[PDB]
Amino acid sequence: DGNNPLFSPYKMGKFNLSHRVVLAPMTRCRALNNIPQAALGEYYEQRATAGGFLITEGTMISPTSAGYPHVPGIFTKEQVREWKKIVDVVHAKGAVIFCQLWHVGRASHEVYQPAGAAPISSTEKPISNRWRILMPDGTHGIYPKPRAIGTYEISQVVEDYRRSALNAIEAGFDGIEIHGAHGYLIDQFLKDGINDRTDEYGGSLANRCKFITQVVQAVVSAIGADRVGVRVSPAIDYLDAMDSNPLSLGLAVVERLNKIQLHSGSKLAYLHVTQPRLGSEEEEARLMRTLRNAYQGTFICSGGYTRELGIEAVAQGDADLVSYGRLFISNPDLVMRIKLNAPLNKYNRKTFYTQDPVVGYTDYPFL
Ligand SMILES: Cc1cc2nc3c(=O)[nH]c(=O)nc-3n(C[C@H](O)[C@H](O)[C@H](O)COP(=O)(O)O)c2cc1C
Repeated sequence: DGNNPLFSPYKMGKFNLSHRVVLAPMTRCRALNNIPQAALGEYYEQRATAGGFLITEGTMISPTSAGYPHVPGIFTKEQVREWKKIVDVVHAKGAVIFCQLWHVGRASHEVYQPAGAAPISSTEKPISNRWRILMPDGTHGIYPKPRAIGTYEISQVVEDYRRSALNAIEAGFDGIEIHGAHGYLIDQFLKDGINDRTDEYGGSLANRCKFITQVVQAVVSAIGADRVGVRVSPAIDYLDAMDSNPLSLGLAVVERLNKIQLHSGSKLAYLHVTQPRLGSEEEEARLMRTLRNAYQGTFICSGGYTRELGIEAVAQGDADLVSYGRLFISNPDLVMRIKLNAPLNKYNRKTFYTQDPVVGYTDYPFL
């Protein structure tokens, strides 16, 4: 229970992990011109541990998938070559690392689109003015009205994910994670609060689940189920991505993942779910527990977790692995600190998205 169950080995498919502290995917914006830089190597290397699992920042799968400044891409030979150098360093420390494939959908701006073209999505409806997009100059902009793509273009996006999954393997990545959460492209098809389509990709839970099912299946056939992880957030309403029945949508997603595993005769690397964060917390815990019970495979929880909460989650059987975002930013050796239960450093939100390759990136001290 308290003898820290976070440090007991765990089998994640063909990957033998030595502990359960996981680095959650986090956009840091240091990949100048969407090209991984040596700094990304320093940062990850700094946080990697023998047998530890790392999940990279969201990564572009095409020239139209970005919505943040200087986020890494993995759709060009140049990008793969730079990633490979980063993965080698990470692998040298004995860690496992998956590349998160990320497409922002409508959460973008003309400034992030080639030829200033408009962002794509499942709908033509934009994000409310309740949300402002971070601009390259450091200010905030207004999310534009997106272009509702047809069925044909949808299949092309599916191919972009598939090809990026291959490039990831080519770069040496142990696997990839499908970013299907936080209101981005895939979540824009999942959430009935956004998906207003009348074709076979909209309406019922089934149709709304079609896109992510085709994406996961596509990458599964490309690099093998055991090297694919999926992240979703049924109960996160970030960027107007809400659903009338969060838990139902999540179960529907879980059912599809269970079938894909069955049909592929192999299990996914894991299901990764983000929690919202008292009756609210007791309600969220149930939701999280239910999704976990429903999914036949490794479950990774995320969202405001602490050393105490992580220890509890694994002990109570609510999860097999616990990812940490913010605390991992200011604590390179977070794994080590959670082990010794040492004080943690504070994080500086101000330097979460700046471009400096050191300040607020790799200059947070070790114990
Ligand atoms: C600066 C920053 C960047 C993030 N970038 C991503 C991302 O690219 N993809 C993603 O799925 N989640 C992203 N997240 C969400 C985190 O992965 C994670 O779910 C969150 O940090 C969990 O809560 P915690 O900070 O209490 O650990 C980001 C969070 C922060 C603070």
